[PDB]
Amino acid sequence: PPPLLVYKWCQGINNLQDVWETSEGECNVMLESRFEKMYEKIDLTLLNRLLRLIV
Amino acid sequence: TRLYLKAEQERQHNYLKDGPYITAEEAVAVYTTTVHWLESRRFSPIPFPPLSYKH
Amino acid sequence: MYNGIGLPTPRGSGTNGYVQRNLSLV
Amino acid sequence: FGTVVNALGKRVKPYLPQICGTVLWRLNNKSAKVRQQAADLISRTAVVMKTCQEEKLMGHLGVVLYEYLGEEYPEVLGSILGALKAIVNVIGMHKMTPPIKDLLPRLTPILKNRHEKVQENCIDLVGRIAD
Amino acid sequence: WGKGLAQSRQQQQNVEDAMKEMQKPLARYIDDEDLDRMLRERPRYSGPAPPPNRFNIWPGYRWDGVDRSNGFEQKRFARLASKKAVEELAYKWSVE
Amino acid sequence: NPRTSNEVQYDQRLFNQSKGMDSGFAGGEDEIYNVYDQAWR
Amino acid sequence: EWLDPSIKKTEWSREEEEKLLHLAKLMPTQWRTIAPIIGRTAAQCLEHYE
Amino acid sequence: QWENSFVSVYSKDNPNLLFNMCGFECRILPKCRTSYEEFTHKDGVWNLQNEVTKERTAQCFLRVDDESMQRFHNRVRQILMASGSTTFTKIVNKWNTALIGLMTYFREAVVNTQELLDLLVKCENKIQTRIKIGLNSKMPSRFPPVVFYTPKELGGLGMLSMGHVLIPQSDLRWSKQTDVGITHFRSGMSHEEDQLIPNLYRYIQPWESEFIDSQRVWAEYALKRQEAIAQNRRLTLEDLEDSWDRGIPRINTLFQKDRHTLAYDKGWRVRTDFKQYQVLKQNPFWWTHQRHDGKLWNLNNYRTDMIQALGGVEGILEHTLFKGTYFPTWEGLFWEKNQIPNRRFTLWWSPTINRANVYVGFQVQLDL
Amino acid sequence: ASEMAGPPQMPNDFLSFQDIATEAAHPIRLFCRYIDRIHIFFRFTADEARDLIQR
Amino acid sequence: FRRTIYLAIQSSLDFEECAHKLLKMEFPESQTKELCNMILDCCAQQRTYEKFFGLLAGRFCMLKKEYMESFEGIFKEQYDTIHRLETNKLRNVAKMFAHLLYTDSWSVLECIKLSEETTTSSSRIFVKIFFQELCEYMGLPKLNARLKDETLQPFFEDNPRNTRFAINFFTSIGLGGLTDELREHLK
Amino acid sequence: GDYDSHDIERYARAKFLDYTTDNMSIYPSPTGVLIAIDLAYNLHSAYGNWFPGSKPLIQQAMAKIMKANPALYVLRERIRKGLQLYSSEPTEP
Repeated sequence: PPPLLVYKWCQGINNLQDVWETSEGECNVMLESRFEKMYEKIDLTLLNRLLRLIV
Repeated sequence: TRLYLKAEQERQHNYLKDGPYITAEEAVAVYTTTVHWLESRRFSPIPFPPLSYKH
Repeated sequence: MYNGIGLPTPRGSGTNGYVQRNLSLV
Repeated sequence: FGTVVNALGKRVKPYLPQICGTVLWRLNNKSAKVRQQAADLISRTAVVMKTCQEEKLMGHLGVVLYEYLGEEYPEVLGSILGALKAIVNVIGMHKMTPPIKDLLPRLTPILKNRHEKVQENCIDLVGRIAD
Repeated sequence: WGKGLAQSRQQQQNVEDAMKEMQKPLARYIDDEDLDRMLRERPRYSGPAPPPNRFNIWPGYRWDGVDRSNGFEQKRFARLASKKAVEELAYKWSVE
Repeated sequence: NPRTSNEVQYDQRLFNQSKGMDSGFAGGEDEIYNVYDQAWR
Repeated sequence: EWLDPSIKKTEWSREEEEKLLHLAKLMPTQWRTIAPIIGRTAAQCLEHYE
Repeated sequence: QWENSFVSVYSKDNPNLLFNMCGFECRILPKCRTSYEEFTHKDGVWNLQNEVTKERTAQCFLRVDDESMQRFHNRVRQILMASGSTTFTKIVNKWNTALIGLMTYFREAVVNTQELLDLLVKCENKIQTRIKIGLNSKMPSRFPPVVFYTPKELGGLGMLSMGHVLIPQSDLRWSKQTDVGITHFRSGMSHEEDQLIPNLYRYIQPWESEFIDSQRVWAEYALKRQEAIAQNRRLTLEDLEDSWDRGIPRINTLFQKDRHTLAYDKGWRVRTDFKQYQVLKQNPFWWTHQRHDGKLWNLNNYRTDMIQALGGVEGILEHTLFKGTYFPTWEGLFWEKNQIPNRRFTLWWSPTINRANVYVGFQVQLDL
Repeated sequence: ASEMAGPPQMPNDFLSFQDIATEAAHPIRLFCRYIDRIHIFFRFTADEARDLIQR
Repeated sequence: FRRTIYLAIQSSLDFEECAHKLLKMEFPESQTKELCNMILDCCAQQRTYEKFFGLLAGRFCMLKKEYMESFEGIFKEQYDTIHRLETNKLRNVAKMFAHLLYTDSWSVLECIKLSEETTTSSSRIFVKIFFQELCEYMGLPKLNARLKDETLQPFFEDNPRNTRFAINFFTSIGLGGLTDELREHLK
Repeated sequence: GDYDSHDIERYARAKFLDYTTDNMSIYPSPTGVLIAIDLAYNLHSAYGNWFPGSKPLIQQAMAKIMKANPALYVLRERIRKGLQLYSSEPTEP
């Protein structure tokens, strides 16, 4: 379930190797975004060739 | 609703007039990349459901 | 003394605005 | 039950209040199961509840049953109308405790009721009174 | 022997129960029988497992060790369980 | 000949209790109620 | 789809076949886009393509 | 687009790491940075435990994101607006559904968001105020909470209520900056007497705990399979009676009768996400499905505790006509299993709705 | 990407890698995509960061 | 009193609010045993472990010196029901004392003993959990400290047999990294 | 009655003192009794003068009527119907 995903995400961060160590000047970056228009910009002609690779 | 469908009809008509925006070489890059991925992933294609399928 | 606490006015609030102090603080 | 009572004749008279007490209390219970059944019980016990000349009981069944005519469950309502029918065949027109002026127009709207038993008993009763 | 030697002993246990009454008129909690009571929580057949029996009886000593049945226990066992599901999903209906 | 199987797997009394599939509970309609699993009394 | 008198019911000329084949190779499987370009019904140009 | 995106950065200058996943606004403060005094708190604080060293290396704070609160608020507004006709019992169903929709999902994060608590309070007051409007009165003495909070088994509306709780308030000037704590409380809603009302949040198990419980329950379950294997005896119900309702998959869901069919269902969770486009109505429960995930809450207690807080059967019924019906007992009360039902709801509470003591009124004698 | 999904013979779970060296091998650390939304978590040594900043 | 406690606790979000609600009421103090007995029972009896009901018991201690005492007592009161309670609620407890003891509301332990002599298989599980929780916080090193200065005996000894039961039993729990010194002692 | 005042007795003694001490109400003798019955709560009480034998007779008579009088049964039944309450168990306890 989505909240459990949030938990996997947090402990996933905290389990990374030396994640919080700033000693040498390490820098962490969290980035969140959207694809903006994604559905609307899918091209049918391309989508056909892309599906031909699958099914 | 009416506005949105108007600007919609606009965008369809402009996509036909102005042609595909993905250009060409880009599209080839996409298709090729996907091909490499599915290659290294041993993905077998999904076939058509047979007449006799127990599920 | 409204010490920056409570609503400006309990008008839309759904409450009676009553602010008593935290009886268990420390 | 009906055969037992009609066979006992008026030897059954001391037992009525217990009967009909059970008949009303059951006449509530939980709806769809037992309403129709207690109703039919009244229907078949009509004549016995008549000839022994217990009039209070006819008041009871008359207006009490009169009240259920707003019941939304058809399979119940049908049995109710049937009971009313049987009560009409024992006590006469002008002696009806729910005077026909009350009853009949209260019956009139029910004819839309679709599901069967209602239409059956209803049209029957409208027939008895109309005749 | 006729009736049920197994049945008779169970009846016997009740007789012991009467004995409990004479000393234990109205027992509650910590009184000693309850104590040890909650302080633990003739060949008999060995092999495998014996399918569940409504009445939960282990098979005898030398029992063949094979299920020979019409399966009415399970299905009777399963069906009864199914009804319990039915009473609940019957209810779920009621609120609407 | 015993009738044997690998492992044990599970009993029966439970192995068929709750309905099946059924799916959640309507698109999520207001009219449904259904908050409580058992009756009051 | 069918009863509309503006719909063209007849054999396909050579030009319409050239145009239909070319376009169908241009935009695979899109019949409602092609059908107005050739001036025929989508179901009809489908049947003619097969 | 940079506009819709968001970025956070953790560096020797920035201790805190912020982000937003799904509906959750998450902050992460390590203990390797300046955590100063180490402390516990309400379950709104998650402890991030190193898998290797079994140590609590940081803390994640949860907060209910803005857009979520906005959606809930538009959902309440949907209940008020879209219903001018609909029955009063029906609206309370709408409220309850939306409210558990919020609470089962967010749980812990709700308690650390003051804005939510406010919004819930004012919104409860808006739907109850609307039901008031429904009859014609706004008079509080005419609508004591016993009418709204009685489980409709006894003829109330069965309203689930989270909004009688006290709302913590301290030092706006400092609370906009340093997270000072709680020096005051504001009264959320009225109580006729001192009294009480139970809150939903207390009867729902927090997400953290149900997670740990899930892991433990599954591991132990695999153990129950192994011991059963070595014993060759299959497992009964009782050895599973402990964990029966527990775990995120809700272990009992293995034993669903139709389980086969569901084993061949995949991607259900995303189809639920795209049902909003196929179907007009708005699903609050979109995130889960009881058939794959089981039922993740049991509110059965909330009803009992509700009746207790109102003074017991005799307490709630004391607001009704019940003593009028001359029924010997209420143990056998059984209900009728743009018309009357509304009109009936008034009689049942008519001793409470109409009162000899009111704020303002002109006492009128009915005709005859 | 292949590093994340790992070898198809022994695929990985949601967040984990075949080895630590696979974690330190690259700036991109955690990549979570929920429908059209992108959640990314980066680990940088000072040099890699400086290079990015300079570009 | 017992009913008012429940209603005040079921009403309040957070753990902070219930104490405020409870203290505010100014119910009679001596009962400050049974009340707390109430909280320990009320949630532990409650179906699954929840963080809230455990915190409440503790704060209620820091506010008045007695409340702490009231708790330690109630932990003693467990001995009688160490066997008796059914095998779920041990899952709530073990941790639930785990969270008073990680956060310092340790040596009160010592009263607890490891023997095949007298330990309830109940009690066995009870303590088992208690460590598999408290560990998961302190992380088995700070726990190394707390023990090493603890002088817990009935747990940690004579009785080379009971040193097999001890050490073995902490191989069973699985931690068994604080059983070293005792291993040496066996030798 | 209603929720606020369902108390029958204070009502009875009140109306008695008032009607007896008022000049508008007409009674042939100052000696009498007033019986109040609250329909809403099905309660009955009385306040007023007494004479030997009257108290037990009136107690018994009221206790009977409250179980008996057909009119009250018509009221009670109409309430049941308007409320659509129906009992679960036959024969009653």
